[PDB]
Amino acid sequence: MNIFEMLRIDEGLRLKIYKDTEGYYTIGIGHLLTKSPSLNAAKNELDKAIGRNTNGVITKDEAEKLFNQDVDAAVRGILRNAKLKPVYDSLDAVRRAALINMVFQMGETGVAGFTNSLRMLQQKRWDEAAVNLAKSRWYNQTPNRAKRVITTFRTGTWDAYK
Ligand SMILES: [Cl-]
Ligand SMILES: [Cl-]
Repeated sequence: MNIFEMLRIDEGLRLKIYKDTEGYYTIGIGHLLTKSPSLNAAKNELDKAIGRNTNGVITKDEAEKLFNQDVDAAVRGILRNAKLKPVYDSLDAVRRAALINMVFQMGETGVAGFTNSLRMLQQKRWDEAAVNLAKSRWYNQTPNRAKRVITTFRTGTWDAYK
């Protein structure tokens, strides 16, 4: 198991514009297109991202390319963030994957808002961190996914994905 297989399980794959759990236009493997309500604004963002007139449909290769870019960007975002970097540096490999998953889903800013949890992770207080992470809109809105990630931070294993 690795970050790519883990995100692939959590995000699925869709080759046609779809709405995400928050109602926003997305495509591929969790690639957010826009927060705007406009499907036109989304097809415009899609063509811009792929570099062709897509008509709201992409191939598997294109989906995977957006995916590779998005993971790389998430990792680079963590490394450049003063709040996130030290947490990431402190973690083992499995748990680093869980932080990446969170950043991919909610963005750098979103995660950076889990101040108290981040402190507990840094301190390696796993059970406590798991409890605190659950007191969040994130957990209430996407409970199954959040439990998998939380279990990952709790145990330092891939059991939730097995
Ligand atoms: Cl892009
Ligand atoms: Cl869920």
